[PDB]
Amino acid sequence: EGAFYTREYRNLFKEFGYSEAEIQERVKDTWEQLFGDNPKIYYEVGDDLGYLLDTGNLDVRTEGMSYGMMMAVQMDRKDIFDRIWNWTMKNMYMTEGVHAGYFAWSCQPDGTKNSWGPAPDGEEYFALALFFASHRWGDGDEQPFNYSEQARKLLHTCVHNGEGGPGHPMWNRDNKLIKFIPEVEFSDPSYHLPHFYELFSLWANEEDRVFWKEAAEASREYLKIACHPETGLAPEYAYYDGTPNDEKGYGHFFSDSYRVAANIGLDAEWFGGSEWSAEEINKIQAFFADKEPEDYRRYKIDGEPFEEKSLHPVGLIATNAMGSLASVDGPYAKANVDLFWNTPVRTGNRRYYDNCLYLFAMLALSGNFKIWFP
Ligand code: NI
Repeated sequence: EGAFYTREYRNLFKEFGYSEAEIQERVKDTWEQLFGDNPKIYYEVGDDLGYLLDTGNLDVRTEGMSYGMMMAVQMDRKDIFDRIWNWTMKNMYMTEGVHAGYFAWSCQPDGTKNSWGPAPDGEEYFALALFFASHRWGDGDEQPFNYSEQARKLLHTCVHNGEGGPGHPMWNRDNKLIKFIPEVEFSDPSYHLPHFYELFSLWANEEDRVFWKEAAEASREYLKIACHPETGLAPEYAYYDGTPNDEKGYGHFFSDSYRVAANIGLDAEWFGGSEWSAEEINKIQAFFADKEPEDYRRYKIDGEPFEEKSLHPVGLIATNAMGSLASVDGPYAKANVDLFWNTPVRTGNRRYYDNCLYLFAMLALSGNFKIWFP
């Protein structure tokens, strides 16, 4: 049974032989490298602002801001959480345009919006992080620090947008699947977080609780058809029918895709393992068992390699290791966790994406990526 029920989180590092002391030290060190003052992906501005910088693209993305908020609440750092959320509401929240009610996906460090289009994976992380913040610290008096209200309001928009305006929802109401973006009719496998939706089914506005339960089930079934049956690899973008959408080159196993294994691992830990999840993780790990990180490439989902190397091999390592939570007795589970332990956080101008995935894996594998209840 999952941690949602037992309230006990598996410390896979410990179960695989690592000492509690070294695990504690490693988790803290990872956090400090990313959020400490050492030019690191988190930047503090003034006394009430802060943001996570996509060091490589020189911009601030809702993906990173929502990740940062989730990391901060997991680490019990309300000061950091509030700085990020404040920046988000001040510079990213849109009050005008067809996407009013959503958050501009990319902004410049000075706050200027680079687009008025949102990224659904950001919104869903914002919502859960806000629910967790409300549960750990309580809703603040002054907005936008009234966390739970912000979360319910946002999820209301995600489901009902368009009913009273020219906007569109982030979930298709008929198939209950999250969309790549509001105005298209296809998805992105890595955006599916059934474990998040299970919680939304308990904390969102009551009128949408049944919907969220259906979304969780829909996403679990979708992942089954989106992942290649032999390799377990999922495409970055996929049509609702499950097949890859390669219209613009996103139909292969690349950057976005890496998160699928991590998501499957966390869902298994929180809500329980499953035969499909264990088998899926075994497939992915088996595929990479005879491949060296330095040689990781972009692959068609059937395994065929491209000449192009993975742009985020450290992130791939981290996600494959996090996936072990869904197959603790898998033939390659231990090897993946060991590989991750022996892989330092990424350095350089493009440390951002890899390191976000890295910290999430460090938290999950150590039993510190928890559900915070009311
Ligand atoms: Ni030590």
